[PDB]
Amino acid sequence: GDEVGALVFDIGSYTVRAGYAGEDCPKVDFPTAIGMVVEGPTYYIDTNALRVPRENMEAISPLKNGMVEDWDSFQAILDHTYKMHVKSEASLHPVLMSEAPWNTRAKREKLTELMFEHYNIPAFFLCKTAVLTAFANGRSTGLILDSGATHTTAIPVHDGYVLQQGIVKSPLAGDFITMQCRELFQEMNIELVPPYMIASKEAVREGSPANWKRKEKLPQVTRSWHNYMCNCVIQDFQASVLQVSDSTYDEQVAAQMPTVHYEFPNGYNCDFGAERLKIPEGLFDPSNVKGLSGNTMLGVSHVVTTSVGMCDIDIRPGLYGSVIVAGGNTLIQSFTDRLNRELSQKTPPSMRLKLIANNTTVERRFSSWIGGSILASLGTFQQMWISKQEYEEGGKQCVERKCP
Amino acid sequence: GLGDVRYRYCLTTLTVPQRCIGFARRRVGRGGRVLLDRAHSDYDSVFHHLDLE
Amino acid sequence: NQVHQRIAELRKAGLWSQRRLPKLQEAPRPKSHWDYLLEEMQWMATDFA
Amino acid sequence: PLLPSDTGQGYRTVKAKLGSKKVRPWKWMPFTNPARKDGAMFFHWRRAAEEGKDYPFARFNKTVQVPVYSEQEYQLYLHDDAWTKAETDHLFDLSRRFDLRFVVIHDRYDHQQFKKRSVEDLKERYYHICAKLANVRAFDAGHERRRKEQLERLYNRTPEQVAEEEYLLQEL
Repeated sequence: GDEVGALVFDIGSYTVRAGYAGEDCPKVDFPTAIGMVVEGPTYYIDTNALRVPRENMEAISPLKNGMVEDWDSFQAILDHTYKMHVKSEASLHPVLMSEAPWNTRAKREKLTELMFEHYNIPAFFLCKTAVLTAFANGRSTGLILDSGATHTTAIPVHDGYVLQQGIVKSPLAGDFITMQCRELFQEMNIELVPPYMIASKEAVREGSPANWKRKEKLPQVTRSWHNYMCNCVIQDFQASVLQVSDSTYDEQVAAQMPTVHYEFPNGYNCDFGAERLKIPEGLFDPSNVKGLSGNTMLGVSHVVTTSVGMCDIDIRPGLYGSVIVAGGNTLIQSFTDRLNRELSQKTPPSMRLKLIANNTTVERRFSSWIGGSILASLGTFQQMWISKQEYEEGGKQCVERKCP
Repeated sequence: GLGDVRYRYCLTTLTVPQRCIGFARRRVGRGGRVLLDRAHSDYDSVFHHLDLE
Repeated sequence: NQVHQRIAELRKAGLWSQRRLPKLQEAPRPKSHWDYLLEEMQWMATDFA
Repeated sequence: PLLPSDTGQGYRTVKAKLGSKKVRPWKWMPFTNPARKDGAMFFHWRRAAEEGKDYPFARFNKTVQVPVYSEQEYQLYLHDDAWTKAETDHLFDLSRRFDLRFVVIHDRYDHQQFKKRSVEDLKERYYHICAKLANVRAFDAGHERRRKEQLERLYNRTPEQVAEEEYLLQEL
């Protein structure tokens, strides 16, 4: 048994993942956010507490640009994980976690201290998420693209080592897609009737007025919580509508799709047309965004060009040998096909190009967790453990000595 | 000509259910178990010619 | 004519301003676990897939 | 494009051969790894009898190798001229930890605090230092720099221009 009962944890821009080491899939997952009812206090985690309506929730995301925000929230979420799902004493079990490209050494030391002292963990380890994902593809030198719910970032790797320079913190993400859905609703004027406030969704046709019943037993919620559950609804709608034009966008070309009959919580159900393809084309170039002259963002092909150019010459062929996807917002249809088309166009044929063939939701999102479990499985890695005895000896300061 | 050191595959048939197996190579697995990995190449659908036409 | 024009162009360029990359020279280097780590990583990852 | 796995059963035809053959037991026994100097005690599903055997898998302790100087080499044999003792030390430490991946070293070498130096600048400086140490105790930066600037020029060669260059070359 060259594997000990270790547990790998994966937290992304969109949701939170974890599972045993060496397994096919993370055991569980749940929303990144937590609902707060100020009065220890009332914490709402997982769907039964968060999405199910209550009174006065102020949902809070303890994450920001891949940074630790509410340490108490992280501790509470770890405890929630443990009890509600794992029901085990990891103090008896080695654990490890990924890390951001930019996580502060101060917060890494803080979490290392907290883990070892409170959680009584027997061993720990850290490494960057993109490195885990690259492992997942069995790769040593490549370019990682992740459209997590927060950003749309690109980070190259070499010999299993990230290029610190290659970080691109593009804003566009599922947040941007939610903004696109909102501007769509505005231009065609549909409000947001959340499901929770609908007792019965009565029969209604396309264009029909929203017909529904409310359940009187509905204590009022906060704008934060209500807006975020509406955002979940919007993301569901996007998924129901996800697609991108495979070529230079045209309004009527996109309209040629049969308007998809999408239904809403009220029971209303209209049919949506070219807008779902007008929107995404901006993702490939923000300049062309009608109405919003986004220029600060780099178009998809523009991101490719920036990332490639900023590297050095010798390995750029190596990076071009690999191209990878990741993130909650990577659900988009026409994602990889149009990506590669834009490559073949803007990317010169001078250097051979090669992508990574993985599109299932499982791979497309949890490749990072897969890589983490992959590393945990390896028999040689055990010399790279981090014994709690060493931490007891040298404080949390051992991280700098042992982690560059 | 592509030059992949590890992706060297070859044709063969099996002992009991003898038939053209397609480009395949043996490989070790967990628990010290060998496993035959049958590839999927330009001639994947036409893996029966025989006699080197 | 093709020979003359090609020669003129490809010399005025390739004298010192076209392709003609002799090579990067070589030097020795020892080795450590990392070869073994990456070998094991690739092998087991393909196994898992 | 799947993979068959070994099958031992096949059919209910193996009544015997087991009663005479005991299943050697396995235990979730503790153990220590030599590669961990602190000797962290971990566990294996060993077959009971295979207890106490040295950690068989920790024999890969091969690492990079870098020299050292104390008080005179930096001034007598490896006598520096452009670097600080601190800069030489930092270079050699990054080498030891990074096991001679000069691109890695440079991209993770402080260019601001220490003298700003290209990757090849560090390469040539180390070449001087190590060669001096070797010969006293008993590698082509310029040509490679020329070749690399040539490489990047050709790479930047605008794609249409590259197209006509290749069209000529093939036309030959």
